Amino acid sequence: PNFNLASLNEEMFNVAALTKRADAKKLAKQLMGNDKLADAAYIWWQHNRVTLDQIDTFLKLASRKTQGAKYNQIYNSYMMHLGLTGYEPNSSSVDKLAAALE
Repeated sequence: PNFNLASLNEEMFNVAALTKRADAKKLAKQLMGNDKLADAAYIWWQHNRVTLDQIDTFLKLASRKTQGAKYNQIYNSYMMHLGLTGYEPNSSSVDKLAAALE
């Protein structure tokens, strides 16, 4: 419907409250694979005035050790919305994931 249900779920991610090696990688994993989920996650952190240096050390730890390549992909949704990007000098990759498989 048009109505918008509002609730308080701070026990889903809370990267600013969660700290661990594997425990973190696991939380980020589902947040990097599940789109329908990450959609509410990437927006959740920002809601709590999260910092890139934070979500980065979290997601990155879950992804490769190359400054988290795919980390900026699913996270781009935020950096793009706020328009405050400009951390790294440059980065390249393949846009195959974007293309469908039909």
